Amino acid sequence: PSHKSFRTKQKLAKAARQNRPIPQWIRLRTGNTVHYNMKRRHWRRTKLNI
Amino acid sequence: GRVIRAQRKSGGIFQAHTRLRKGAAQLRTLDFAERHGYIRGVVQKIIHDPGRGAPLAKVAFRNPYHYRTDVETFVATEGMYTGQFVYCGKNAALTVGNVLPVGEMPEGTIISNVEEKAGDRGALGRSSGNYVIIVGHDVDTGKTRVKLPSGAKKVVPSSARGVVGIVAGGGRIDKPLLKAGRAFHKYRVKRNCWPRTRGVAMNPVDHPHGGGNHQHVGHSTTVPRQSAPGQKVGLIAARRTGLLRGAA
Amino acid sequence: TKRTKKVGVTGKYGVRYGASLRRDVRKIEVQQHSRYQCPFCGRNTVKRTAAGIWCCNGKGCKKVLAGGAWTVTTAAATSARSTIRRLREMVEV
Amino acid sequence: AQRVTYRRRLAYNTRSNKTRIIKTPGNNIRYLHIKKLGTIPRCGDTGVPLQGIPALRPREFARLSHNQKKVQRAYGGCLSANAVKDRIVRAFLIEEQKIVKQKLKQ
Amino acid sequence: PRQISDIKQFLEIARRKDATSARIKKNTNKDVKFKLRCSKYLYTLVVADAKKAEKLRQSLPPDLTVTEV
Amino acid sequence: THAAKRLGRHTGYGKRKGTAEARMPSTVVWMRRQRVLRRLLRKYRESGKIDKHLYHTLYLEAKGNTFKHKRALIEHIQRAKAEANRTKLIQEQ
RNA sequence: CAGAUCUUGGUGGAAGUAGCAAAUAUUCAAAUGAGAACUUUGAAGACUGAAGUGGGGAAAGGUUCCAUGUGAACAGCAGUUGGACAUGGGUUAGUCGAUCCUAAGAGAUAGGGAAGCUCCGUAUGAAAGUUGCACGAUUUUUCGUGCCUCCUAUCGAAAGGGAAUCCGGUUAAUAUUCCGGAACCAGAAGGUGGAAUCAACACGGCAACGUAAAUGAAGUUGGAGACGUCGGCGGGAGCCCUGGGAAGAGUUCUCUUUUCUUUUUAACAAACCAUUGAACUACCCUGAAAUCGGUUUAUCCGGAGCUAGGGUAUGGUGUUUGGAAGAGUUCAGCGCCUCAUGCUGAAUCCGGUGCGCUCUCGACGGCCCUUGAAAAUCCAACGGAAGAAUGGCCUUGUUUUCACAUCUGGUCGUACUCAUAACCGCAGCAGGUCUCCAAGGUGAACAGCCUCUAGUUGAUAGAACAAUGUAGAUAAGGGAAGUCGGCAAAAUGGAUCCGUAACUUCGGGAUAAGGAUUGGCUCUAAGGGUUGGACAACCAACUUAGAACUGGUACGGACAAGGGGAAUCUGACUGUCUAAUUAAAACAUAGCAUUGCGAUGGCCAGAAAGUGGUGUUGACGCAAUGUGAUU
Ligand SMILES: [Zn+2]
Repeated sequence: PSHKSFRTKQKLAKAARQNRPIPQWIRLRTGNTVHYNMKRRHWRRTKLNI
Repeated sequence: GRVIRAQRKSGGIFQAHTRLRKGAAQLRTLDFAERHGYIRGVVQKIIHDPGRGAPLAKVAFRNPYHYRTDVETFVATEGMYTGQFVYCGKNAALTVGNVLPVGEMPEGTIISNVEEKAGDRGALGRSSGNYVIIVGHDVDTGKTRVKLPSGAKKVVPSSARGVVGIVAGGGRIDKPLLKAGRAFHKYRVKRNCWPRTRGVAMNPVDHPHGGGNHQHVGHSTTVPRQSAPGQKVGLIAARRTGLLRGAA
Repeated sequence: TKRTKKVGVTGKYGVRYGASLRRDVRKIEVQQHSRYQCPFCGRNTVKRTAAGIWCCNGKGCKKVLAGGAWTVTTAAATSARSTIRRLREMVEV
Repeated sequence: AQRVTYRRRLAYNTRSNKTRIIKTPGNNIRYLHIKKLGTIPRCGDTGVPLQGIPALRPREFARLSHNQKKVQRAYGGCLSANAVKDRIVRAFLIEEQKIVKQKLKQ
Repeated sequence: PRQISDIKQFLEIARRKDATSARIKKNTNKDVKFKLRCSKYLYTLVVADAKKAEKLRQSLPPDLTVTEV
Repeated sequence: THAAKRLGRHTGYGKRKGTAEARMPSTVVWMRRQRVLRRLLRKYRESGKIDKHLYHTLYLEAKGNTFKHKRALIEHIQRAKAEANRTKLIQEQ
């Protein structure tokens, strides 16, 4: 609400960083089948729950 | 069944509302000055205590042992005016507003804020318009018989203190409340006991009087004295019941 | 104009609460909202505040009196004052 | 006409959210948050406000000079002139009464 | 901002060490404002006479930095 | 339209939606009338046309709604002054 | 395995079917593009109509904010577009909050219970200790002791209390934070300087009291913080309205010296402050008042000292200035690839008004068996601890509660939505979610209706009006004959003037019932404010009443907006409940009555407790019941 604690802001920063597209080279690694990921979170679909 | 409202009144929600109250109305600590002579204080404030029908008197006293002024919270007697002098002790004059030992007062005197025991700092006759009458004295094993507002006779040690006069506030119960709002405002600053729902208007799970196709108690409302909580409702240990026309 | 045959101050209550209750309240409020004389200043300026406190204004005698619910002095208190005065005189003499 | 908004994140009309309309040198009508009004010190014996002392918040009195917070008199800035005079007369008369009481005792 | 009306007081406050810069402002009503930038306050003197303004400028400390806006 | 209303147009019974009190309070009208009457009474008293006693009587009468307007008050003052002068000249002999 | 309304998964007929219809509404042209009903631009027509579809916030969300690209999936139609996808960027504080304090409360510690998880308990039955002086010390200074005295854990509010910032400009996205200018607060140390001292720590006023300073340790006291609600009155700021001048724009068959936009002065600082607007508001001096006087819209004041005269204080959202025109705004020219966007010109002026709106202040009045927080912190007083110049002249102690000057002010939040798409409801759901500002006209009005600023034109579209529907209307004659039942609809409705019954608790009923009028135009009369030699030249105001004339015999012309009356049953009334079938005669209520209890107590609680509530209480009280106004 624009009035957030330091812990809340750090958690939001962590959530934002864990939302980026996956680089393709890691998926192309031999023996690595990361490929597509359903871990992607949208602000309007799945809430963080603090 | 279910726990009744009487059992639920053990605290919590049903605690007294004491935010706006100005302090306890204890007389004073029985010290050497009050035990051997008197001490003169000056009343400086007369204030209204919410939840109490009688005004309270803020009275300033000089500390005998320290350079300091002590303020008390006397229960104001009728005729008390700010700036007057009150005297507390054995040798105090028999004047309205003065605090004297009960045993040092003449028989038949009218007092207020009387102590049940020495040093109790006021127990009897504290409500507005109420007072205690000194019935008699008994020097041998010094005890004073007094008459309480309820009409009972109580024996107290002949060293308990009392305030000469009648508690201020007059007869407050002589005016009809006339409105549920007036009753609501009266009890709001006292506690959560209003309004009250009748037991016969309840269900059997709620009250012993609840249930039935008609609103009726079903059994006698006079219950024995040694009733368990939850069934001690109605008229507890009623010696008599009904309208009485003439008795002592 | 008279504006009221008998209700007087209780005209604010309309027709509710009953005639006897309105009459009793009318007497009480007439006593309650009355200017009284300061026993130390001699001016008819004593007014009630919060059911037992009576104060009079002016440059002097700003005393606050502990009185009755709606009268400065009650009959019972006056009788008690006379009784205490009598007892004090007997003890002194 | 121009309509204004609160300049702070307090969105309620509380006693600490007093605002005044100002016209800036840009033809802009906007709010200006202001503090509560000060209070003149009151007499300790009668409760009347004390003459010659400004009305300020409690912390604002620390920045004033000494003579602006008092009156050049005994009990100045704590009691009114009438209260001081009454105390002086009452003190002198009662001390005289004590002296005559002792002399009459002797 | 503070306003001065005494020529000698303005000269003294100009000769004071904290006085750093002076500004000359000419208005359409034939008035000249001398504004001294001190550490805490900006001091303004208003002069209505150009004859007096010229002598004030001459008597001002030449070591002081004075600019015209 | 405002000019026409100032001249006295569009002010009929069919153009009024609020009550007379709502359109113009009688309390405000009485306040203005009392202030006008008291101002005139003070002006006359400080000018010397009337004395303190006549001023006090007229002040109480104005508070009692004796005079409908300034003209009525002036006529009442003129009659009172004429009678007072008549008594003063009669008592000379 | 064929079943178990079997389990998991996949897939059918229904079926290209139901449907994608609330919230007035879109149209033309151009650009882009392969593709345009949905993108952008322009024009037109509209809506929200200031209690908004506007501008901001609290909670909640967390990057949705901005720029550049994309149109695989979502945007139940589409898409060149998006709160979608991808890549980067974006939140700058001594002054805004948190942080500090305390409220309801939470909760350690001592101690006591409990097998124990843990419970009670917060100066409690605790050896519960931080503040104040110099005893010693080279010498002009916080450490070792000397006897102290009711100190005390902490957490708990982004709406309570509180030290301090404004203006203009700037970005694609940040502004009381950045830039420019101009200020303020707190803390730390300590260069002047006048005052006074050849001896003590200033003067003035008959007073209220005033000043550029004008020594002050403990201890104590007082004040501020610090407080309800309603009603009227007066003042100020902003807005609204209005008369001129100036600049620009609109209309111009005709008329309109016309219509529309701008004409601005922040924090802070100084001097006045009843003048120019507003107390006799408080207090003081002279004087002593009945033939009592003064005085408010409102009835209060005076031998406890009126009226009157003269003073003192309270002092800004008031006045004159600085800030500050150098800013901003409007208009008009020159460079013309113009570059760091440069340069040259003007105006920004003089007046008025108010039962007007919002906010605020001042003096008042009413109400309470309701009297409407605490603490941190700051100030003042009583009191006198302590101090050392003297060769009549250099030299030091106070004055840094005078003025000026130096340094420092850490950490966390700051983007954006705040909702018919950024929160919750499975969703871009007609639901729900606290609050700030509120223009003009009509009108009593924050009603309804139209309009200005601002915003939007977003709710899949096209064609045609079949039955039956949903919503809105009308209808000759009859007028409830319909139906269980006047269900529904109609009818009445604003304002002014007449008139108003039974009954009644005398207060009501009552807007009872029942009648008349209402437009426009031209006038008349009355009700108020400074004013030149009892007169009186204008300016600036809204009402009320009446008359004539006139038209569709019409006029609260849209909107807005009581149907009324006669009886019975029941509940006295206001109020409350079965969220999502029952709002009632049910519950509650004041009133009335009964019962218990004087503290070693009544009632309630707890496993126990050196345990809790009533109880900051004391029979005019607490607790437990029944009935339900008044008579
Ligand atoms: Zn008195």
